Amino acid sequence: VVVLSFELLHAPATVCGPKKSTNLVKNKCVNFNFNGLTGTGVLTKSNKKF
Amino acid sequence: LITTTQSYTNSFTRGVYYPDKVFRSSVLHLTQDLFLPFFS
Repeated sequence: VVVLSFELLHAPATVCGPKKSTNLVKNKCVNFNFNGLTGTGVLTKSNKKF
Repeated sequence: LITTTQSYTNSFTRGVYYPDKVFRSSVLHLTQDLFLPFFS
């Protein structure tokens, strides 16, 4: 018997599944997925100081 | 060397840390967490 214990809190996602990355596109309405964050929108550059 | 004199002093407004990894700007945020109380 083996038991797994997953967890999803506010942390940089590390244990991701097997997937293939794609080339980045900008200034277009596209479906994006960044480390499990799924959504739709338009991606541009920014002046924010992270 | 091996003195460890103990005295009590005020703490004022010290001990504030970023509680998350979320960028915010020009926002007043209310947070509930473990903090060092003011003027202890």
